[PDB]
Amino acid sequence: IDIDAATKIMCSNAKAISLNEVEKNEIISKYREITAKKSERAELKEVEPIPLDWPSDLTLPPLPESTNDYVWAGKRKELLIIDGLSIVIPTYNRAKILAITLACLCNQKTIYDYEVIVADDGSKENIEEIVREFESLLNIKYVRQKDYGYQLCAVRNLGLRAAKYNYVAILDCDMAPNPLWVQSYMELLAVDDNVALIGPRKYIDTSKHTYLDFLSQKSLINEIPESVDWRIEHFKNTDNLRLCNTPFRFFSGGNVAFAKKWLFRAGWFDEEFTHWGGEDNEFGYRLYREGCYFRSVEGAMAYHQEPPQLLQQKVPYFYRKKEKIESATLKRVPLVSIYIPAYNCSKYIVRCVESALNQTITDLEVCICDDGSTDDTLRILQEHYANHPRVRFISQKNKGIGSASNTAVRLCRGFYIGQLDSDDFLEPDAVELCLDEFRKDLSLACVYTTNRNIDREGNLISNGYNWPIYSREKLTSAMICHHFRMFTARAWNLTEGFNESISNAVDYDMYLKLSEVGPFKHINKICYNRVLHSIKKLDIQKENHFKVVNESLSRLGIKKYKYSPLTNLNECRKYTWEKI
Amino acid sequence: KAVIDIDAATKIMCSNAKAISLNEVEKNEIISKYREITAKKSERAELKEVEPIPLDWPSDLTLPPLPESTNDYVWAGKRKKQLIIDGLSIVIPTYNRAKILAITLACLCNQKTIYDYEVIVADDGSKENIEEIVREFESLLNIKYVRQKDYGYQLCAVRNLGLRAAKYNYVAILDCDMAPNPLWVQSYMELLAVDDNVALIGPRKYIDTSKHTYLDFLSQKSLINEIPEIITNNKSVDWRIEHFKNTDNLRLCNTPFRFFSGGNVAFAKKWLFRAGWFDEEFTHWGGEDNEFGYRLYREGCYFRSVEGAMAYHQEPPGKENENITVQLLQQKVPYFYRKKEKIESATLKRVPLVSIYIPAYNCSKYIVRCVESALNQTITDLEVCICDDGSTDDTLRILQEHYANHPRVRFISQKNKGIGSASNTAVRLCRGFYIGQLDSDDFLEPDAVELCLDEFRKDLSLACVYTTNRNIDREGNLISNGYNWPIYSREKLTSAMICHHFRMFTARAWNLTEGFNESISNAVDYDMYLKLSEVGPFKHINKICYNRVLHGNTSIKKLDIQKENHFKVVNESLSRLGIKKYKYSPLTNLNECRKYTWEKI
Ligand SMILES: O=C(O)[C@H]1O[C@H](OP(=O)(O)OP(=O)(O)OC[C@H]2O[C@@H](n3ccc(=O)[nH]c3=O)[C@H](O)[C@@H]2O)[C@H](O)[C@@H](O)[C@@H]1O
Ligand SMILES: O=C(O)[C@H]1O[C@H](OP(=O)(O)OP(=O)(O)OC[C@H]2O[C@@H](n3ccc(=O)[nH]c3=O)[C@H](O)[C@@H]2O)[C@H](O)[C@@H](O)[C@@H]1O
Ligand SMILES: O=C(O)[C@H]1O[C@H](OP(=O)(O)OP(=O)(O)OC[C@H]2O[C@@H](n3ccc(=O)[nH]c3=O)[C@H](O)[C@@H]2O)[C@H](O)[C@@H](O)[C@@H]1O
Ligand SMILES: O=c1ccn([C@@H]2O[C@H](COP(=O)(O)OP(=O)(O)O)[C@@H](O)[C@H]2O)c(=O)[nH]1
Ligand SMILES: [Mn+2]
Ligand SMILES: [Mn+2]
Ligand SMILES: [Mn+2]
Ligand SMILES: [Mn+2]
Repeated sequence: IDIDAATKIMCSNAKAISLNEVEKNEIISKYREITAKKSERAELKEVEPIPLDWPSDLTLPPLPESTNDYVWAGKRKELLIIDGLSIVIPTYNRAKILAITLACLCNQKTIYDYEVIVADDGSKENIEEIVREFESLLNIKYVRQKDYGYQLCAVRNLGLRAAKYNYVAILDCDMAPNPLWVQSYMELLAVDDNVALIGPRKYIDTSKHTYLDFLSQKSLINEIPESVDWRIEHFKNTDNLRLCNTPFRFFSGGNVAFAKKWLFRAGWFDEEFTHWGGEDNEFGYRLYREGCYFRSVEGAMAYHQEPPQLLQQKVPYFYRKKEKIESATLKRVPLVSIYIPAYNCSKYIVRCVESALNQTITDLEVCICDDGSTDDTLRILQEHYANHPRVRFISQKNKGIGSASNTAVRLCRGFYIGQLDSDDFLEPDAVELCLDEFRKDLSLACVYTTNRNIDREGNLISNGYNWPIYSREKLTSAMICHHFRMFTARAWNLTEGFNESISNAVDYDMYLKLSEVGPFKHINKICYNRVLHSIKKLDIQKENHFKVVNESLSRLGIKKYKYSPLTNLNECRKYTWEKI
Repeated sequence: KAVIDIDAATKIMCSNAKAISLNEVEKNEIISKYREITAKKSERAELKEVEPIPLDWPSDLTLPPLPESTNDYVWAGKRKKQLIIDGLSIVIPTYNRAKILAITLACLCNQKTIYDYEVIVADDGSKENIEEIVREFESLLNIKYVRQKDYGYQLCAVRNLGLRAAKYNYVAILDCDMAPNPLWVQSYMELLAVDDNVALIGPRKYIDTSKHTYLDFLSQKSLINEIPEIITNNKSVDWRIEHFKNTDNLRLCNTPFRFFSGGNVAFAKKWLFRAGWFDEEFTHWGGEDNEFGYRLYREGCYFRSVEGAMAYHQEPPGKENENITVQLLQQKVPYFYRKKEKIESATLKRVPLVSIYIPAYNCSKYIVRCVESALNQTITDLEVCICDDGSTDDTLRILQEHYANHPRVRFISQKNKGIGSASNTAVRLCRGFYIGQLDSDDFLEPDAVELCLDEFRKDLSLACVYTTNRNIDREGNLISNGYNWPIYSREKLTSAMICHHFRMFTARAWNLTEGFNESISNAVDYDMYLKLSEVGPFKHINKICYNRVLHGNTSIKKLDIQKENHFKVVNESLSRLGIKKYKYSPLTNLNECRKYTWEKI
């Protein structure tokens, strides 16, 4: 009835359960032996990357240049009103300076409408006063909340709630915008509301200028001298973030614009960031994982007028550095999330879930979906993991494997997701191995190992099928994405999730949808154990789905070819490309 | 030398509107045309053995009772998902009443409730220093201040502003002169926590706080319930209170939005996404209240007056400046206020009274006839919304060459997704209240709509009215007088598809249902009307007002199997009514057979 060694240690470290130095390390010792076995390497062979009979004129649409290739995103297609831009200006009483920015906003040269919401975070100076001073020159609104500390996040969310248009832009009160600021944003958002926009900043002393100066001389901003925005170099070197895999690191909250639909898809600014900051990188980290893009805007230049690291807990993707077990403590947002789709898995679920909790990597969680199990899977799940801090389940009506998967994956909170079916089990270092490949090529959408075939009793049946080198062309020919697969949250959110209509091939289908968004990496080691177990019509629909899935992949705009069967023999998966 | 026209009625309304001009000759031509084109009358079918309820109908079987009203929030409550009761965002529209606003805020300081609430003061460009008031209360209330420039009477705009800024899932609206009693917040949230599909209306009292200040109120939080009532512009009273008790707090009221006073209400914020926001077109004349309430109504929301959410209307400054609502709502609230008019006077309305929906798929040679039959109705206050299920023929082009600019016809084309899908899409397109069905290959009689309408008026509780029809060849050839079941009964319908064409229903009743079934290749109509039969009372009209075209001769065996399948399914699905002690099975398993038998479980 006990819980895994790791989770127990982590709780103790965080001092939430008492454990004397003798038990603490008797449990640590136990955790070490249980995760000591390493993975056995599978066997390789002289394989050729691209299949031999791969159509000589057929060309798979190129992948993106990086996880953040908005250009690549642009040329992607399939299957809408630009009313204006809502400009939220978080302000903590820097009156005269605010007026200056406001002034610079009156001189905007754009074709789009734009309102201005001054977000006063309980200023002591009378800010309302200077806003009225502009009521005629601007479609300006005024918003204020009481003073209860450094509530930068709270105010940004108030102003954002107040915003009336489908597009918003955040701009600190000290950030004077150039004359083509508004225009440079709307110009881009209009083309793709799927990419967040970042504006560079410069530095200037506005001390020798009142707001009156900027109003009559609508260009004085592009003149005053000046310290360089550390990001600017990083910008041109990565073709305006187009080649960045960590774009949220450059998402400064003083000047950015994006489609308001992202607030609801990814959430708002974390109001917990009171004594910290990095809420930008955290907010943008969430946009990132939810499929949002980032592009740095040249014309979005603004001037920062001079004034008169627990991301560790919320951003696993790039910041969080691995910690030792004796130091390890649970994280608010875990790094790894193993999703499990369970149905009638009474006798195997525990071994399954435990094989996951007992991993080299303890910074993870397990999310399960009870797909209307008929046996007492749910009861086992309840008396074993109900009050467990690293395991979460949710029940529903049996809607099939695809549906169970989606529910399973939307439940995940981590960045790296792993698939573990309720009847199979992992090796104590599978997550770690895949993690290593991910940390090595931050462009990767998926990394998969191989496996071995197991008996429903445990007995060894045989080593699993193993195709040594991955290639998009080999996957589009045969399911070579052996199990255990571990795919990035972001990549998944760039696809249509799992197919809830097919009765099988649900996996071949997913990794097919994922093989379009990014580069996969294969590891030739056995880190998974898959169990194997009276129809001839059910096998009919089985070879149907295998084929259906491969051509649904046509969602790559390919019509000149059809991945057709070489025979109508159930068990056979031989193919042939027929022209049209 | 040929040409193409647009129906007479529509040509005539645009003329009577001075939006278009016709010479007397041409106009008289079109009027008399309309006069004859709509002179016919539906022929009444003949009744048969009046057998109310099926004898084979179980003796231990009772269907859950229908609501005692379109607004029976009690009936709504009992029915077959946890929400997050976070807080209550009170939006207070304000304009130059600093001292009066102060008292309001003070009373909001005296709230005895177990729920978290925020106060958003929405200032409609007041000159008085409203901000100073807010700041003077930040250490007592979780208050926010939202302000917009002065550009005339912008009540609706300032309400919306505050609402967009509201952080909770629940919102309230209290005019700055409405000093709430101490139980105000609690009396609302208590109810909102139980059912968020019902808006709440609070009563008001008239008193003068003239010789008082906000501190007098923070000092003794009962003073508000002690200030004597006064006579406003024996004292004045909320004209709605004798109505709240006469209809079990609106529970028995059929036109509940008439009491939705924007000065003291509360409701889930989700409704703003469903019914919309406050129409910023309204003026200092008023009306926005009811019209918003009216939309809330057509989308499914229920109304309930709350005795515990009473507020006190503080007499205005005094330095302050010193009839019929039908006129104001007329154009935008068709439901109750709208009344018919004759052709030579009739004019187009902002929100049509009737919306005829059409699910069209490869109906190239019938579509125009179809649409024109709806446009040539005795009832001219009507519109047609068509959804083309991505047809293969030239349907879309016809729609375009014929109605792309029609003021009373609207359409949208998607990719084929079945009849069920197109029905939803077409209904979602409708903007009227009373909506009728018209399949693209059929067509109506010139008095169909009206007849149905006359029944709706007579009984505002009805969810649907339907007539009987006749069968047509693929060219207008009379085949036979379609099936007709004399009297309606929920029991009979659950036993047999007795809801024949033409069917009309309330946009609301439809919104109280779950829409059309998009996973069944057929039996869609049975399903839908079955979904409505559980929501309200039907009324059958024994007259042939619809012409049904029989084309299926081509019925590829298996397709006839599923058509049998789904038929059973629909009735089964009607299980969502709680009924578990029974089943509705196919007596014989002969394809075209429809006989049944109830089996126990
Ligand atoms: O380069 C960065 O990493 C940071 O630059 C800016 O911030 P910064 O110029 O460093 O700080 P301030 O200008 O002093 O404050 C930022 C904003 O917080 C607001 N603020 C400050 C204090 C307060 O109590 N409430 C409040 O809303 C100010 O109005 C201002 O708009 C951005 O606001 C940060 O989000 C960003 O992370
Ligand atoms: O073609 C597919 O969809 C599947 O092919 C193989 O899976 P396989 O072992 O053949 O099939 P199962 O083990 O029965 O199904 C995979 C998972 O779905 C769950 N499942 C299955 C059936 C069901 O109705 N509901 C449900 O949740 C199972 O418990 C299991 O965890 C792959 O290993 C799966 O990951 C992939 O989803
Ligand atoms: O069981 C049903 O759901 C239908 O049965 C009969 O309809 P029927 O004449 O048999 O079928 P159709 O005439 O082929 O289709 C009904 C309407 O849906 C449209 N439709 C049909 C097929 C489709 O894929 N999409 C689509 O929009 C058609 O144009 C037509 O107006 C009834 O007369 C219909 O009122 C009812 O909707
Ligand atoms: O230009 C205006 C005038 C009034 N109001 C608000 O509209 C509501 C109704 O005003 P009033 O009390 O005069 O309405 P009555 O009591 O006459 O119905 C109050 O919340 C006012 O603060 C407003 O927002 N803008
Ligand atoms: Mn700054
Ligand atoms: Mn399995
Ligand atoms: Mn008033
Ligand atoms: Mn038909």
